[PDB]
Amino acid sequence: IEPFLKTTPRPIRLPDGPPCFQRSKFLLMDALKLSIEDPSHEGEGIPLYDA
Amino acid sequence: IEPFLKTTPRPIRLPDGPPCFQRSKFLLMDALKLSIEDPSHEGEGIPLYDA
Repeated sequence: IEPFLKTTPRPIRLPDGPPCFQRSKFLLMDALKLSIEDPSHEGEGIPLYDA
Repeated sequence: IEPFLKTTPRPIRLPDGPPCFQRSKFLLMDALKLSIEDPSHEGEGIPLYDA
């Protein structure tokens, strides 16, 4: 055994190399949405036509 | 000539026979309308689907 001392754990070094790049299937902050402006309640829609 | 006197013109006699019957292409007082409840302004509709 050893004393897992206060000053012992060094800061974990992150890898270095090229910059990290996004891989999400859909962007998250920069996206925006073209509203429909509140259709009726009985009118169902096959989604293409609403789009 | 003759004097078209005040008392001369008898009341025109309407014909007599069976009762008069409607022939309009669409009834007029008794009809009613199933509303759509105010759709949007951009959504055009081929009329069957609105009906």
